[PDB]
Amino acid sequence: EILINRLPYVKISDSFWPPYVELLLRNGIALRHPEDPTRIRLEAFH
Amino acid sequence: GVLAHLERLETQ
Amino acid sequence: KRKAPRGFLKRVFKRKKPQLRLEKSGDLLVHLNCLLFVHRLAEESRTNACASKCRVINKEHVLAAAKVILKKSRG
Amino acid sequence: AGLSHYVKLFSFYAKMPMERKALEMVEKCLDKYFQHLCDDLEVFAAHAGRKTVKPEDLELLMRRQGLVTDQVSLHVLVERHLPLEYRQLLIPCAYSGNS
Amino acid sequence: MEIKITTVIQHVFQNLILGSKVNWAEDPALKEIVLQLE
Amino acid sequence: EEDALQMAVGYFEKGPIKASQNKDKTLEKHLKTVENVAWKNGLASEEIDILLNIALSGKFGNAVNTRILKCMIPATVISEDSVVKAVSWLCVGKCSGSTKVLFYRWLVAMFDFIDRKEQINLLYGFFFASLQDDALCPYVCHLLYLLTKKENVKPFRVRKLLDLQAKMGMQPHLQALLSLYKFFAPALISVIYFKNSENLWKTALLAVKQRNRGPSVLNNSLLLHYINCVRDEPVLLRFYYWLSQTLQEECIWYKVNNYEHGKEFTNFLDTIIRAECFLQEGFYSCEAFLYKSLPLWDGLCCRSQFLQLVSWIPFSSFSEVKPLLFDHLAQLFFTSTIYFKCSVLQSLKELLQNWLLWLSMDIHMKLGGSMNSVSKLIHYVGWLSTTAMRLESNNTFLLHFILDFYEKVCDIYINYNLPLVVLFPPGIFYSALLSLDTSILNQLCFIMHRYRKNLTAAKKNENFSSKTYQEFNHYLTSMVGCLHPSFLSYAVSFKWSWYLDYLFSQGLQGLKLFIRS
Repeated sequence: EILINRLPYVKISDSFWPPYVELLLRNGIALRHPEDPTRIRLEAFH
Repeated sequence: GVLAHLERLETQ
Repeated sequence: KRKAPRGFLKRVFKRKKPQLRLEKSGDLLVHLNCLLFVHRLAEESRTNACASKCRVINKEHVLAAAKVILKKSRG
Repeated sequence: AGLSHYVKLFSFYAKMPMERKALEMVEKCLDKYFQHLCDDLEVFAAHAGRKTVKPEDLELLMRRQGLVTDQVSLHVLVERHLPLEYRQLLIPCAYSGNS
Repeated sequence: MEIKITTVIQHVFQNLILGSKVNWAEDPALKEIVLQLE
Repeated sequence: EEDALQMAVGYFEKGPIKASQNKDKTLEKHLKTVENVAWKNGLASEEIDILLNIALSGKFGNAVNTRILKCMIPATVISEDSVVKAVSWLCVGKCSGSTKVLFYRWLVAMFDFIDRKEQINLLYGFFFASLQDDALCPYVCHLLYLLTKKENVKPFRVRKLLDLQAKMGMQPHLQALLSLYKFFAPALISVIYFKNSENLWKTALLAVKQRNRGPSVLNNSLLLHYINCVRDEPVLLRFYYWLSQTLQEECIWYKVNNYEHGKEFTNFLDTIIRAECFLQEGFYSCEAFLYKSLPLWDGLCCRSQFLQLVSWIPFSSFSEVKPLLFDHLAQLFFTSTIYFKCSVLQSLKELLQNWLLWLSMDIHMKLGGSMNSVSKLIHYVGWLSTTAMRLESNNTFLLHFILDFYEKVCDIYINYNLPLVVLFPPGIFYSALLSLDTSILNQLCFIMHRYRKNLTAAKKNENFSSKTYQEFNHYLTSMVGCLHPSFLSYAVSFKWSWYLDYLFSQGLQGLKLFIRS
């Protein structure tokens, strides 16, 4: 959330505990980078 | 109206 | 199309090879494999169509697609 | 059936009209795809020494097909193509009860 | 620049008390925090 | 007993079906016969939709066997939706996807009966994030098509719908939802339609309807009132330019069909005509199209519409509108048949009222040179209507419409507060005085009686007096001595007062108003 607030598309650089990073991905909280899918963005709810 | 009617006594 | 047949892939995996123990959702992995294989088929067949500049995919493009992708998708 | 499902999905995957005569040959392509796969899962599961075919038994196979990489792992590949109620079975979510 | 955070944390409550083991509305705290007023 | 029976079903859920001494389908089927009469009270619908669907017994047949008929008798309440969103929790129990399909079909089918739809709309994202799974998309799409408000169209939802459209098919449900999101804030652009599938439920849902029964601006009438009230510059010009380019393009459309395009143009000119009759001022493209298309005009090409457009022509001067338009409503008036002739003095009859209205409040909102305009219009019609009297050898039909015009010239002072008593030109006055029917004779008599009334009213408040009173006393002494051929027809069909009574009684009301005066 800090990273999206100022923009980022990385925002975790593949943060750990993979059950968690994919948690906020299925519910639509965060989005995978469409090209390099090791970096995450928070879906831009702005 | 009597204009739409007057267009159908021109025919009829 | 938004589906993936649970029954069909399991029936195929049992008909073709009678001795396996494909896991609870392993057939879902098989569906993903075939989905991506047919993705590769569609895209490289589009490339084949642009190779001869044919605006409709035909037999002569699919047979060329097979010997590349099907061989590539072999493990 | 399922081959008819994939040829219809081919229509929405090729984004372009084809011929039915193309579809029964892509049917033989899927039949040979399984004729390579189900004995590729056979030999890969035998390589792991396990009778059953665990999900990592197929992750290695898809590494062989060049679709799993260090950039594109197994689970990310599930995001892009499988529907939600299906990837709920495959990639572990979290409820303190990860699937 | 703050409501734009309040429309971000809000929509990760509509997506965290949804995807988890939520037991969302059978609880009197979240019921006023979920159904978050726009 | 249903509340007792449903709590027994809950007990049937706190324990297994096997451990029960009686079948569930027996007691739940007694409840089902009750549903065939009355299925679930608001509290009953709430609870039986809550516990039967969260995790408990609720078999994907049994929970569905109820869910087919688990709707509401009075209305569905918020607490129904609340913890069934905790059935939408969609987890270890999840009320698995088939019952989810019937559940979202439940909401789609009964979206109309909720006391506070805003509460569910406030729950928009909880169902929007349920769009990603494949099995509920054809039904969740319908639900959000029913739930969508502007506060729920955040750009991330727009991008999620676009991602769903790209990943999945072009499915018409996604297209319908996209149509709504385009109807709201257009962060997306795209160009089936509430075709429901709850028709099978609409056996029960039609019973529910019966149960509730027993137990750019022309085609917008609600918005036409706005433009009626704003005589503003950038809106009467935003609208003028549309009317000019619709009455030009779609009238050039005549030059390629002239037969089938002659029915939408007629039906569009009818909408223009109605909009002007409501808004009550002539659209400034209605005249501007008329001056442009009157010289080119024929007699009968949209005559009924063109000669109602002439009625709504912004009073100009009758010195700047006469050469431009009235010199052509005489170029066709004197060359066309009676059936176009009567359609002009009627057209100009309505034009006279639509000019006199706008002159009455020109007295209300505080003349002479405006006076000269209606007076000259009436004289030019009075010139038009003496030579049209001559073209058709004193045809009674045409002079009937002439008097219908003059039926609105007698009452200028009484009706419109305008001092414009303009008498007959004699070429009509005596031509109807010595006419041959009474439905035109009593017509003239009514007009001149209203002329007596209007002149007497003008004498109270105050050229008119000298020559107008001279001409009306001319039309009086000549006629009052003359008051005869159609009266002779009556007399043949027929003691002077009894003759009168035979008259009078038989419809001669203009004669009544004169004779009493």
